[PDB]
Amino acid sequence: STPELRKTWLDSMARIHVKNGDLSEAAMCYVHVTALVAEYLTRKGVFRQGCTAFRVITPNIDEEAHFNEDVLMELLEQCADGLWKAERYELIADIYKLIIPIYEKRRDFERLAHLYDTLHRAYSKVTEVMHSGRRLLGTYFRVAFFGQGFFEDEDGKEYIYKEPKLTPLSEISQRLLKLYSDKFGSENVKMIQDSGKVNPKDLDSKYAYIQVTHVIPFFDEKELQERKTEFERSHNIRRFMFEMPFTQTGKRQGGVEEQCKRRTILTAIHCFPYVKKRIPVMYQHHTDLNPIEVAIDEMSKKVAELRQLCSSAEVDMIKLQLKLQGSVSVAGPLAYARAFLDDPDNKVKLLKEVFRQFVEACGQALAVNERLIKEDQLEYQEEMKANYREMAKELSEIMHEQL
Amino acid sequence: STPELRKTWLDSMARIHVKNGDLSEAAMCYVHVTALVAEYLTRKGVFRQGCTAFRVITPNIDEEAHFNEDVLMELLEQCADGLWKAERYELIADIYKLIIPIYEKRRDFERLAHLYDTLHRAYSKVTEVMHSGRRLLGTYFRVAFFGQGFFEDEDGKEYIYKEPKLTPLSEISQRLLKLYSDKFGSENVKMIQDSGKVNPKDLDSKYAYIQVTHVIPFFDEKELQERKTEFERSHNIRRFMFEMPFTQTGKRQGGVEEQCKRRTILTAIHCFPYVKKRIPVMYQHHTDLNPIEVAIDEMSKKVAELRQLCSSAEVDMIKLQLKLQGSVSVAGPLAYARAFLDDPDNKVKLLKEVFRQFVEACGQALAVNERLIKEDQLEYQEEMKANYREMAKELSEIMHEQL
Amino acid sequence: HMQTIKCVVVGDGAVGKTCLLISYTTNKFPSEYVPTVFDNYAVTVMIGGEPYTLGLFDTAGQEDYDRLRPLSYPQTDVFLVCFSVVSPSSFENVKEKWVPEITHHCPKTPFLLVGTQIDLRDDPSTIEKLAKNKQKPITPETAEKLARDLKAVKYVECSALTQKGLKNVFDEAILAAL
Amino acid sequence: HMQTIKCVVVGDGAVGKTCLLISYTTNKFPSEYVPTVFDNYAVTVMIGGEPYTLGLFDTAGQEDYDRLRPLSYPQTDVFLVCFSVVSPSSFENVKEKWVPEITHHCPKTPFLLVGTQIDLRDDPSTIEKLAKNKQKPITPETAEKLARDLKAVKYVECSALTQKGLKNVFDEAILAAL
Ligand SMILES: Nc1nc2c(ncn2[C@@H]2O[C@H](COP(=O)(O)OP(=O)(O)OP(=O)(O)O)[C@@H](O)[C@H]2O)c(=O)[nH]1
Ligand SMILES: Nc1nc2c(ncn2[C@@H]2O[C@H](COP(=O)(O)OP(=O)(O)OP(=O)(O)O)[C@@H](O)[C@H]2O)c(=O)[nH]1
Ligand SMILES: [Mg+2]
Ligand SMILES: [Mg+2]
Repeated sequence: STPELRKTWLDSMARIHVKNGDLSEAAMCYVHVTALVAEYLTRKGVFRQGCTAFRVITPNIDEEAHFNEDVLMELLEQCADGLWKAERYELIADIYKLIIPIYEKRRDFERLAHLYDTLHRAYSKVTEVMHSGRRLLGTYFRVAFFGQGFFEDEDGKEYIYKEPKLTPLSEISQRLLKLYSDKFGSENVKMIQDSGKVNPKDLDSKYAYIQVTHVIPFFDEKELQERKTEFERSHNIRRFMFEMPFTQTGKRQGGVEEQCKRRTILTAIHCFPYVKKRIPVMYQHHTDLNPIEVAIDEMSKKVAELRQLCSSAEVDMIKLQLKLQGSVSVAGPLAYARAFLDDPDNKVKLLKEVFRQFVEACGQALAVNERLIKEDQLEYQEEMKANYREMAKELSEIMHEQL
Repeated sequence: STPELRKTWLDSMARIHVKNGDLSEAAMCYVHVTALVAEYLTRKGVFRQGCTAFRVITPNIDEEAHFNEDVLMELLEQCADGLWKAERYELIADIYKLIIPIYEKRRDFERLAHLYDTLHRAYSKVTEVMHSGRRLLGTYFRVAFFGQGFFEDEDGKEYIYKEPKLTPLSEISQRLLKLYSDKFGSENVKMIQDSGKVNPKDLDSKYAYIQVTHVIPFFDEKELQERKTEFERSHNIRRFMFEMPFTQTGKRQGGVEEQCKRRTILTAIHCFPYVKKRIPVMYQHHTDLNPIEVAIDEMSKKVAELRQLCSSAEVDMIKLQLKLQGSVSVAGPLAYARAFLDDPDNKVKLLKEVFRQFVEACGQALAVNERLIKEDQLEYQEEMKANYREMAKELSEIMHEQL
Repeated sequence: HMQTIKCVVVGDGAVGKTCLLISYTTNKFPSEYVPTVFDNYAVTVMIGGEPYTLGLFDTAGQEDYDRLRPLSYPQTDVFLVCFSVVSPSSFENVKEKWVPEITHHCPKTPFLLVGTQIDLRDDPSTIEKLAKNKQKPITPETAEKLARDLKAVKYVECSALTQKGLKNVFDEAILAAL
Repeated sequence: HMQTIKCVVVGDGAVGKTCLLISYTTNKFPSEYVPTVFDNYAVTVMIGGEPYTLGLFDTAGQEDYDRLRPLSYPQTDVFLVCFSVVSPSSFENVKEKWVPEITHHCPKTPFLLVGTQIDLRDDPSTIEKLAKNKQKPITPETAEKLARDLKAVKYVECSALTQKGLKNVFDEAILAAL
């Protein structure tokens, strides 16, 4: 029986995920099983919706191309608690909406009381973590294997790996090394500690090669408009991205006048979270940026960073000073102005405008900070005020305008 | 502007109801206003549903044959809190379901948290009052006015009045008298303290006559199957009923062999609760019962009463003894057996069968009680055991069988 | 769950014990009663904003039941000792038979004095029967005296026929039993 | 809201202060760095099941900034005093210049001793340069000695190039600052 075997595998995946503490993957296994039973029951005229009712919880549900209402209800309650344990609170309501009419028809008021209790706690949690930042749904990595000799069919395959909370590159690296050192023996596993696109045409067939690269979710402007919250940018994600330095001529790093940046976007065959913690890369492309585009890019990140720190009602003083001091008390940003704003390409209007917002935000942060210190500083603040004012001068000079 | 004037009147009714503590009527005024705005907005393509979305909260919504989403949302929140204040908890979800998708689209997580908090408390309240019996939604009365002289157009009109909690007939009577004694002057108002169908053909045109009759919600077998809980039998009710004694020959009361019962069913033009605390009677009919049918009727009420008291896990000892003592230690039930079960009409099978369940329940209650007393009784229990056993004898005799 | 209060009603035959029990619990006036073969009544009552279940134990007023009547006396939370305000012998029996009998079985159980058939204070024929014997309907004041002398929580009065006083009587009974 | 910890990094020029800051916060290896014109870094870290925001203040190791460097010293919750395990002069400067300078401004602020470039303990050419001067890469043990003599919470070591030890270093820094 196909569906029951599917349910069998999914249920066992879930036990594995729970044991491993990979709760969102366990959660996805429940959702997938629930969707399957829902689809079946919908075809028999027992249940109302089916597959697509869960499509908003995960688009991977598509893949789900004895069972009764009571089993369904129990599975729905399992999805809800699994989603709670995974800390994906925003999603619990999509599950509970499907069982609410059943409890009402059954007059099961205590079950209704309980699910509404969970929903209340869910949304309370949502506003809490949206403020505090304490929810950590995971970090992402491009992992690529090289070496027919020891990987065999695994050679030449790239995956996106989803790791716990704030897993650093080193941590997944050794868990991977140690895993294939037990598999293949220590002396035979090598980590390619670099993210450049490698041609197998210069590896040594004597060794197993693993390449690990930190990547972050990638979104286009439209997606950024549709995905309004940090959660919505952390759920149902299929695309990831990293940047590497290059110059047209020689080394990868160089002078600001020669520094280029290649941005690579990778698409997985499924979205995360999924019923597995790794997913094959389906496709990829890249976009190269010019030295001035690099400049604009990095300048815009800083202004936004300073703005956001200032715009805060709950200002973090240390983080403000960190970013502020690293902005005025360093060359520095001036190096851009010098190479890109003195007597090319008339897109230059943008650089100037970012710089303007830059001086303003620095100014605003200087202001904010003057009101934050306990005199044990003041001299520090004054120096930063000094430095700041000095650089404004040079900008105003080169740009032949105020600042 | 019709809808806005409707909304105007409804809003002012509601203020009146709130001032009067008639919270369900206030609640119905909110629901009615919300339904009107919903219908309007649904026609403009602003809102999804309309009128019929509230039809399950009240079928009176039909009658509802500047405004924007924000007004609607505020009105929905008003319905929810009004329904809370009226203690009609079961109904809050039908309102909140209509605003939940709006809050989700708006990412309003704090509003979501709050409404789920209310729903949780709602259903907790539901299971509490379903057990304790402490929720008192109201008492019902047929009120009929007679006297062109002082009532004018009000003469000959019958209403159903809905009163607070456990209002006794006397309380509504004087509130009515006192109301028309201030209106018309003391010496000119008379209460018809009797429920017989009066022909104006024997009243005195010198006086204002008010007739008040306690009635209870009436349901047919199908309705009793559909309305499974005490709440569902207390909400959206249109039909009410009372009984009067009569004999074919003379007085209204007589020997069990001659005692008949007329059961009158009254239908109001609207269901309760409504936007007013009284509603015109639309139609009525009656059904007469024979002396033996009366007997069967009263016997069946007692068995069910004794059963329910026994079937309790949380047995009320005093109430058990009250009903039990009034069953065996009184003539009494025997009077029926004598007149209806000794050597007519072969429906008689039913009487015998109720009597059988009667002796059993009495027996069961005797049992239950033996386990409840603190010896300060025991002699009481013994007498009831005596009496019980004695009557079983006579029944067993007349019925020529065991008991 | 709701508390259940035991109220036992005693007094001379024909003062109107059963009528005020039926009228209170059913809202019916005497003329509208559907004859019943069972005894005792249970009604929910609202006191101080809270509901109570009131258990009403009826009793026979005749001497023929002096033996059985007190069986129902244990566990009583309050007593109603009734007399007809137009029956002087009813009144006297309160002091002579009724409170004595209830104090004897239930030493510290509270009781109200309840006067019945107050509607007959205005009845011409009743007034006249009483005059011919040099008597008048008991007044609220002479009843209040009796109440404190005998130490009842208080005196309340009513008519089952007009239902005046009816609600107040059972309210006070619950208050007294608390 | 998340607590923010001030970590200031000091040590001789070229021991690798900036590299381990960039590598830790970006996960990048040195070869993959995209040159930046700004200083300092903020990373969230998980300690004892709770998240913390770690503020990393970089400093110049050259004498030319002796005057400005200590400006960033007030409010510091912890210091990292760095030296290259393959630079003996780096080591000595810990005792001669670095801890003295930080104890002078921040008397009771904790500090770890951080050894850098441990990957160069195995480099043939480095080993050889050191031999020609009769020297060997500082060992963990001789570093541990220095740590307690100078009274640092402890000694930790790492390589920005291979990222070995990197995670542990900043974990200990947070533990120490708490
Ligand atoms: N006028 C008038 N008559 C009443 C009133 N209450 C009762 N009666 C009449 O008085 C008679 C006695 O009424 P019951 O209630 O049977 O008196 P009782 O005290 O229960 O008698 P026992 O059960 O034998 O002890 C009946 O005919 C009643 O209809 C009243 O309030 N006013
Ligand atoms: N082999 C090796 N080289 C490193 C390591 N860390 C840094 N380097 C190299 O050492 C040189 C100095 O690195 P920096 O991070 O700039 O040193 P610094 O202490 O910040 O220098 P100042 O900012 O001037 O005080 C650079 O060429 C680095 O690439 C390491 O862990 N291993
Ligand atoms: Mg009687
Ligand atoms: Mg540096």
